Amino acid sequence: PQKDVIIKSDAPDTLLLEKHADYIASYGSKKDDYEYCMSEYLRMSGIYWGLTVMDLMGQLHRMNREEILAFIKSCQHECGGISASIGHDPHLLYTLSAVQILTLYDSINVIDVNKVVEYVKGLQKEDGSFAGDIWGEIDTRFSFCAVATLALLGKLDAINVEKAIEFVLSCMNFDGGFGCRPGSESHAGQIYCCTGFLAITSQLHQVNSDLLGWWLCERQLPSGGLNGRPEKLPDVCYSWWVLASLKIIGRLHWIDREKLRNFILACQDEETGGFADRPGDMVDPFHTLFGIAGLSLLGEEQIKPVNPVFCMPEEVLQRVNVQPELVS
Amino acid sequence: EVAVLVQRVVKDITNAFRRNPHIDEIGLIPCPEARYNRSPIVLVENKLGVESWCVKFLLPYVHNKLLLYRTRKQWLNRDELIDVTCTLLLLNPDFTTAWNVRKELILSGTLNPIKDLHLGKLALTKFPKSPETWIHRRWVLQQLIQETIPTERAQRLIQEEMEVCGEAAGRYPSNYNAWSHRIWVLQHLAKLDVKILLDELSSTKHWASMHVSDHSGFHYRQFLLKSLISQTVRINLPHLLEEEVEFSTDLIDSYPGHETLWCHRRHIFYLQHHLN
Amino acid sequence: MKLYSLSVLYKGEAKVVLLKAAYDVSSFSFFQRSSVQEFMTFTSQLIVERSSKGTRASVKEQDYLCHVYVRNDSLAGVVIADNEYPSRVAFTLLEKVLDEFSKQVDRIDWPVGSPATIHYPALDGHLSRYQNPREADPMTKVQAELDETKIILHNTMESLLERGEKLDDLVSKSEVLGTQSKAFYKTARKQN
Ligand SMILES: [Zn+2]
Repeated sequence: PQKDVIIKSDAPDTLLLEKHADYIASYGSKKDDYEYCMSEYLRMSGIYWGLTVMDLMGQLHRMNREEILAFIKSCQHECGGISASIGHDPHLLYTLSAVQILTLYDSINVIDVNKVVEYVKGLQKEDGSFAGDIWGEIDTRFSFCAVATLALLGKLDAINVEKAIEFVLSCMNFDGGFGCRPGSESHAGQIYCCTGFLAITSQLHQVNSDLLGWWLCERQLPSGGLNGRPEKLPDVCYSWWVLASLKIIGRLHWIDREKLRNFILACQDEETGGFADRPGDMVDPFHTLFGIAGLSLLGEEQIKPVNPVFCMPEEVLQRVNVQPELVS
Repeated sequence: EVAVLVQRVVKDITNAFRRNPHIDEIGLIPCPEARYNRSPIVLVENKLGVESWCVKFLLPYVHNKLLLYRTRKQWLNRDELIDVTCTLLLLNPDFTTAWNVRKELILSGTLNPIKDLHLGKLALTKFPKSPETWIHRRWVLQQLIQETIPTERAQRLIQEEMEVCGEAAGRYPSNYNAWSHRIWVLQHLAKLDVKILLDELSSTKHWASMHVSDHSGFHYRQFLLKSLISQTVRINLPHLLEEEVEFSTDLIDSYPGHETLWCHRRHIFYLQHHLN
Repeated sequence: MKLYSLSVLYKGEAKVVLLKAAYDVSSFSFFQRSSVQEFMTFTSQLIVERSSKGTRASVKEQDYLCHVYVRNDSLAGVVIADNEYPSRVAFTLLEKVLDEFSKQVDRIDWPVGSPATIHYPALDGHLSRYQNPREADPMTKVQAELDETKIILHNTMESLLERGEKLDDLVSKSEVLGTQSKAFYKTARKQN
């Protein structure tokens, strides 16, 4: 037997858009101090998942706008970077999550734009790599988070773009995939970052769309779902990262869209709402975004067109004039 | 009186290391309600356990008291810091700030860097995939350098990492973060030493035989062979490739239906074709 | 490549009776060993309870891979392993046990068997002997028998269950599982 999930006959096969909006709106309402403290280290991203999935369904107005904007403002530190929450240390992951939220509400000037760019600059090394924070953790995610943030600020050339691309291309392995560091194992998540990186910096021509697309397509299991790496169970989050990468490299038509669609829909919850990783498990705002964004790429008309690089509504990125060219 | 309970436990945990230095792992037991006059932490032999009713009240307290130290709302003692960061990371190793606080204490000459390697080692037994623990450990290891053969004290440190990477890979199927850190050690701490690279091949030959469907483990195999080529221009490199391609074929004939074994074979084939 | 459980069970007309079992809970974390060992016994009963006399099935869910051989007579046998462990190799070990078990214990002691009454210390040994399939006795007389026998597959534990039976109700109403185990099952599934 091969490692894969089995979609049941009574599994959800229709989009429950209403019960998804009600789930996100009711999430966080429960005064659970434990779950809050346990996930406060990524709250800035937690709101990003929550808001983006609501704006895709055209229900962004149901969220408290002012409270979030006041939260982000008090999250920016003296060094420019934005932490995950109040009291935490600044990081690229939450700096990007902050900007993405401020872009949805078109309130980018709540936070000093200049000091943010200056924070991203100081994280770039001599080779072209980027660190997560001032402690110097090297990863290709941070290379993506860097150029993604600066692209939403209109100041991409602020960093050494020439060397930044030089580092990412050095992380490419034999199978065409990318990893954390030069020599690391290929991972669908890191590919999503590197393909998104080379899209913003306009270097998709130096990517083997056939070989890399081949690696991504081999991640599709008989259930229709996608996984991050060989011999891994299918996951909705992985289903988005692999799908979005294909759309970037221009090889989206290779995978079975109908089977993957039925996989994502099967991960729904007919009682509570939201998306889980696999049919049967507990749902969360994290997978709820990638479940909705996944169906949007497959052409779900009830969901706004989503950008494969920034994971944001296309109408939002059309406003700020940032839409990187994708492979035809 | 609820704040009094928490101060007792963080002492019971701190003194638990006074009880036994080498603690194996930290777990969690389902105690729906508190037992009378019994500390929520229970250690039997090497193992350390925490009752379920404890986590509801302990975690949000220690979490809050660390944010106050970060926002200058409440000053915590030097020893109080290493005690609140200790109990926080045994419940949530993904807390970046909690690690960063320890990063400051270590760099200020307050905290011993080895104590974090012993703390993280316990954090990898309950949270073997938690990246922040691996992220922090990389920072500590690189800090332990600069206060062509690596020092003997470093050789003991490298082999120490090989043990915690193996056990973390044995608690979670194909632990990417565990194998990626194991590779990171060979790149910086070992400097791709041809000696250690060969010894690690034989150590992982048994694991691959007992753990297929683990591309992260088999990628470590690929990384070893690649580094052996970058060093040469001793042991015959094609001879090693001859043995590996047969070792992979043996596992496929034995256990069919694993794409990792097939992906591994292609990766080995590519190394053979690119020597001419 | 590990074997989590290996139990020999009897199935009467009332309920399935435990005869002799061997557990290797060294892979799991320290404080879950007391719980998940009872689940491998709780499942073992349910698996035999549904299995008809003279068949052979295998239910696959998550990390568990319960293999079962309900022979023509009353007794049975359940072995639980990884998704990594071979399917039919688990039956080679399973058939060999049921044969050497009937030569030790008479048919009189079977319907009223018990883990403390049945003398058969070969389970704790063979569970550790047959951990790695590379070291296993090749019985061609039963291996040629396993090939011409297709095995029934079950996608979940609810595949065996009725149309109105929920597994959550069988856990809270089990006399085999403990209160610690009942609280563990509710914590395990509602988390992930
Ligand atoms: Zn997931």
